[PDB]
Amino acid sequence: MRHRKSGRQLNRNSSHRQAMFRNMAGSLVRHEIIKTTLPKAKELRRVVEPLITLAKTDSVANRRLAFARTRDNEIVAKLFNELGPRFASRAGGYTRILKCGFRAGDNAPMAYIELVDRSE
Amino acid sequence: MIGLVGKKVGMTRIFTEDGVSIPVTVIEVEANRVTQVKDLANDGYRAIQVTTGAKKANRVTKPEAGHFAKAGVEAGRGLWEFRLAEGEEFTVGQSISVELFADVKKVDVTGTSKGKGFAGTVKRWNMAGQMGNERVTVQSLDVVRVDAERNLLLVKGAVPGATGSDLIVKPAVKA
RNA sequence: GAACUCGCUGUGAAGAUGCAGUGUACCCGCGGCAAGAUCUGCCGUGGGCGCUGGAGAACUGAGGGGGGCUGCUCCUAGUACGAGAGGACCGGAGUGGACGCAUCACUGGUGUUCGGGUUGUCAUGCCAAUGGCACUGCCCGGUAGCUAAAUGCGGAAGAGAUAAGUGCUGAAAGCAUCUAAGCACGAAACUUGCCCCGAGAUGAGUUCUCCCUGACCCUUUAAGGGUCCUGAAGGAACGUUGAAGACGACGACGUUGAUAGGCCGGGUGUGAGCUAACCGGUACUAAUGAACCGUGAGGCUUAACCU
RNA sequence: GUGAAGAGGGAAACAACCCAGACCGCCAGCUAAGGUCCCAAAGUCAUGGUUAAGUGGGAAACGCGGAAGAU
RNA sequence: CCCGGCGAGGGGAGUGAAAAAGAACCUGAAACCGUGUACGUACAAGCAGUGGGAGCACGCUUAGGCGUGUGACUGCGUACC
Repeated sequence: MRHRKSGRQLNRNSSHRQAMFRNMAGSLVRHEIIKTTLPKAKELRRVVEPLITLAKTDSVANRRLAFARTRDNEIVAKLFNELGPRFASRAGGYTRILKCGFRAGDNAPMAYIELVDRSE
Repeated sequence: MIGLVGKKVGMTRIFTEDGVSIPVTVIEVEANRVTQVKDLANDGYRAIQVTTGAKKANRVTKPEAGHFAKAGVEAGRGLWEFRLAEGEEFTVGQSISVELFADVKKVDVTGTSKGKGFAGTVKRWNMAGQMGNERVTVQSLDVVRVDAERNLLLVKGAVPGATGSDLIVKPAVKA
């Protein structure tokens, strides 16, 4: 405990936290950029980078797994076609996080997560 | 007489010579260069403080660089003291390995333990404190494999050392 | 009622933090243990300052703490001693138990962050195929780590000093005597012998290394003060973080790079695929440039060295 | 007699033991009880001894023992 | 007129004897909370005061040792009803 542990706890219900991760990843990939707090931003990056890395290989099984973890027809349709070739040369680190101070409402730190290419 | 300082590579149950799986520790033997030797006149006692490993110069600051230059050796993971046998004196610069350790079979081992956070009273006493991460004085151990080619020292049983933690082995006199 | 709210001993309309004696304690905080919870008491951990030029480490180290546990067998040995019978100093070796310290590799448990089976309902235009809810819907295994039901070390030996006791020689007192003269051994009882903390030990310890080597003005005239420049060595707040962590704090990396994330490869798991936490490579991303504190030679007295 | 309704000084503090009844002030001296190795002020004074046991410096009755006590 | 948020509030100018009379509006002490001034305190134990007291800054007889502010320390000192 408190030693050699991967993934911040973010005390919540397991199914609830998985659903929130899926929804946040879908929203970020749809908008290409999101504003999320750093504690959740790091988990978002850690859970989203595997999906984009797997998107490099195009196969029926890969598409089925992507749809299973995403549950959005449009998101799966746009995946494996645009993000793959865009970052074909790059291997890892497909996204970047930049801090944006803190939220005035509840002093909550915020950070922008966006694709490294960010355009084109 | 003279000790060694290294790290715990691992701890597994290896088959004996007869062919029986016996617990054994995997301890690397790094060439510990002699940096400074104390004398009973200048400092009041005689003992040798040595260094193991090799750390990048970025971590080592320039006063420590000058200290090591005085020692005449490159800066490493740190400095470890060792009592002299009150007889022959070594020389600054040379390094030693397991070598003669295969002549006692009573060598002692010192080291730390698992990284364990401040535990609650119920789980530690069944009054809040820390367990582990303390120097260990388990003694009366027996050496198993003394292969110097691999620079690995193996002793009977388990070793008091966390994964990647520093440890020492000394020619004990107790039993 | 106000506190600059320590322990022990003695007195006490009788358990004294406020009385007499005695011992200890740098000042101020955070989390716990509740002996008497505002307070005192005990453990883990921090901020300010001192150790006299600053910083960095490495240690001697007074002092405090952990423990002196235990059954059996073996050549000794049915032998010496002992009338026969009975029956050793041995304490050298191995073999279990209660406990602490240490590690998951063997035994497995856990391992809701890995995989597979599957009931009801909803959803993807529809089948197949997937996802949410029903404790992880309910089950079968399990990566890394933690675990006892697993084993590794263990209660030394030795040394100093010993009480009782046992004594080599021997008078006062032609004897004896552990003592008057010469003058020893000796309990498992004390200390040391192994290790943890430990120079806040204010008696503030020792070793080495790096750096600061300007100027000017005033006063009540000195460890005096002030102004411009300088900002060294070293440290820390940020950025990546950890097998260190409640917060502090400690360690590593920080573009002169594997510190964290991801990718490839290898292995495990599950069942040709996914693979979280296991190992090698990879700068693809995040780790910047910068800024802040920190000096300008270190005060006085005595003695030995070349002047 | 004390306190009640007398302070102050000595006995370790101690209301009950001993000396001793404060008008006030004064940086003077002499004494009561009690002390003169210090803390804490005064002789490490003098004469002849007891005590060699730390009794002194806590212990009866009883025959030097009795003697074990305040963690 | 300016700062401020086109508010509240405040600061300059002026009126006003006076704004240390500004609509919380005569004079405005203490309890309570701050800043600066001068001193002490981070090895020292208890009704926290009492006499002694070197030092630390100032004005004084322009020293001549006087007081103001304090007390490192010393002997003593076991709240009121």
